[PDB]
Amino acid sequence: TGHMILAYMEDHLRNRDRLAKEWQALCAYQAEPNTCATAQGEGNIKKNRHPDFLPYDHARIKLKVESSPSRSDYINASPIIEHDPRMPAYIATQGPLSHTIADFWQMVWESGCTVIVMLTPLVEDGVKQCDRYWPDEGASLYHVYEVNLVSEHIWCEDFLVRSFYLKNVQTQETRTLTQFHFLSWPAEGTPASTRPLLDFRRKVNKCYRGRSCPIIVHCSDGAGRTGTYILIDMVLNRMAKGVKEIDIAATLEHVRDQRPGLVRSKDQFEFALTAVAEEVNAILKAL
Repeated sequence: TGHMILAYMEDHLRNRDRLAKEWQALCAYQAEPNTCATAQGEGNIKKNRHPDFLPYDHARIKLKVESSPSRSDYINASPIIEHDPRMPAYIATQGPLSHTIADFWQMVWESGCTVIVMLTPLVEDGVKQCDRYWPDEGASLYHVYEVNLVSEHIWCEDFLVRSFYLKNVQTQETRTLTQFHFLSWPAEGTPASTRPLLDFRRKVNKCYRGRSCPIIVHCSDGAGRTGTYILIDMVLNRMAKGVKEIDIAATLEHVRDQRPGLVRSKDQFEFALTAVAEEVNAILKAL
């Protein structure tokens, strides 16, 4: 029953001492292993937006060195899996820097990715969160990846959708890609409703995802909002398959085994649980 599981989450949400104790336990959570030595190496420091938010050595996206303009494998990006391969995978990554824009697109190309989730505005009260990695109009060429803005649909003030035609100009292969851009999510504190994000999520998940390809999810540090989104999606997707592991804190633990520090605040943790419960509610009210 969803009525049973929804009753559980609502009790969980009202229980602020349980919340505080889960979060405390999560602040002390440490993966094994947890080394980020390659990311911290001297060549790579300039390629990270935030020094505290890095991929683990055991779980990082490796660019194909021969295809890289700088001949490096490094991008601040982490694969996030389940053990089952039939389940939805992600790449959690930082918002591209000006000098990592060609790295980002090489990652998009080699991963197979047809969906990008962007969770930040480019600038948040005067603080730059992300560099623009897409053309505002027409086409832009980043190394060998020609990105063509086909369509922009503003659905509301909370979110819009860009559709792109992507060409590898070397091989002449083509791909369609959709960027889902959420505009209204602050880096500190949460959105006052979970509604618009959940509507946004329904549009993301109905999009053509590719043949077993990751969704790329990013914000600024690729940890705070990125993690909170991936947590909500992961919990809800598991529920839909009727998976028996229904524990949000343990699910967050599974995400932090793969990229460190995801979900940055207790507010984001509590928002995630509120969003999961609002979606379950919504599904039932439609039945």
